[PDB]
Amino acid sequence: IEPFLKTTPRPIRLPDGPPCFQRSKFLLMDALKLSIEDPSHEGEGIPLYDA
Amino acid sequence: IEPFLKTTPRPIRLPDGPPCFQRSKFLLMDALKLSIEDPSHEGEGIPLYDA
Repeated sequence: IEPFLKTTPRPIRLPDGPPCFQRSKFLLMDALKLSIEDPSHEGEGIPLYDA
Repeated sequence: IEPFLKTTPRPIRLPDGPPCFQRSKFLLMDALKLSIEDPSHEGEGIPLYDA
């Protein structure tokens, strides 16, 4: 055994190399949405036509 | 000539026979309308689907 001392754990070094790049299937902050402006309640829609 | 006197013109006699019957292409007082409840302004509709 050893004393897992206060000053012992060094800061974990992150890898270095090229910059990290996004891989999400859909962007998250920069996206925006073209509203429909509140259709009726009985009118169902096959989604293409609403789009 | 003759004097078209005040008392001369008898009341025109309407014909007599069976009762008069409607022939309009669409009834007029008794009809009613199933509303759509105010759709949007951009959504055009081929009329069957609105009906």
